[PDB]
Amino acid sequence: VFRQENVDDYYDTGEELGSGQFAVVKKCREKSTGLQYAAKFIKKRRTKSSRRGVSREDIEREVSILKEIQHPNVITLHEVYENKTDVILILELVAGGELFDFLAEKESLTEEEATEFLKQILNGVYYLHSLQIAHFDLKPENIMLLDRNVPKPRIKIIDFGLAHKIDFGNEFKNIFGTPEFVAPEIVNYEPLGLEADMWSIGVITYILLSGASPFLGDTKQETLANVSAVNYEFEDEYFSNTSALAKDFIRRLLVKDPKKRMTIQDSLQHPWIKPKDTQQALSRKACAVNMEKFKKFAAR
Repeated sequence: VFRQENVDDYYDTGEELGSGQFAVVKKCREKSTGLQYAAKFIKKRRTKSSRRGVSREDIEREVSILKEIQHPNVITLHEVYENKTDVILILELVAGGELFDFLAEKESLTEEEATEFLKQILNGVYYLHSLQIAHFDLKPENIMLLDRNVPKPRIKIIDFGLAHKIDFGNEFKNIFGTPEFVAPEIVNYEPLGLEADMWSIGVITYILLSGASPFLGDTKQETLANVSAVNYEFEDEYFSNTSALAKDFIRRLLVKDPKKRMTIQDSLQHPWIKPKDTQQALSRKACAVNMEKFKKFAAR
């Protein structure tokens, strides 16, 4: 359950790291160990008729998922408190900022170097998917770095707000997420599973290489329609110096039919991620990220 004590008895809290919807995040320090965490205050709705907070079901689900996950590439949950108005998640402090903002600062980035970071996301998803957990909100802002000032920065996937344990024997259908990142089955209210994360990874990879967004249109409805139609191009302006292997990887991910979409286990075996001969390995070193445009992307 959730500790019914004053978190202020156990933590010192300070600067605001962020906020959104019905939550604020503060940096905090555990008094008994002196260790630093993130404290996330989530407003309870309190009455069902209220649209001014988060329902207990949703908090319960997220927390229950967070309780299970123990993997270097996903945030860890330390503790959970509850008071009259909030549930308070004490979360592993993830301070490296957004992966993309960190990549937007290099001068150059080989596909080989790109796959270094991308493989870290795959490993994180491999684990979640191995536990039957769909994240359902994979997008660039949810790919953080634990610490930016080390030679080999580690990726942490965060924000399990939309995540679900997949239930054999009960279809799950819903609309949610960010239009340019959601799979067609989310747009069309079709059944949802692990496969929807694989679509989103395709989108991320496409942006990582190009600085361009695959399905983004001039309006929400246009973006939704591009997605449902799988209407995307490898526009020559953006994919000039991008290998076939990289393009094959994305093509096997951006696939309307979930049953034909590449799986996490397969993507880890794909030649672009795991070169199976010397030609492919060199192709990876040779081609690069469209970094001029990519930087423009990180502009937001």
